[PDB]
Amino acid sequence: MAHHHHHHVDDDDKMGTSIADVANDKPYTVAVSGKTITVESPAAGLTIFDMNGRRVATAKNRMVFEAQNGVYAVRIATEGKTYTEKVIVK
Repeated sequence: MAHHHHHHVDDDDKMGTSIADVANDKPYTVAVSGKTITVESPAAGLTIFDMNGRRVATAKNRMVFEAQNGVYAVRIATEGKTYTEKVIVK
């Protein structure tokens, strides 16, 4: 097809993502779906904290928990820099 040319992206340094072209090299992956909290991070200690910051759930690498309304705080600790995200479900 010489009429159109597509630019497919490969591994090793993203060439273009639909989520901030200057913020896709993150060593983790956060995803929320309604009342489901999914966090994937190859080799990393995950620990979810409820509104009161109390340990409500704990897992490693991949995690999946059905939480209800309320603010949360998922701490993704990776070898190098410990990140701290929050899940706000309304």
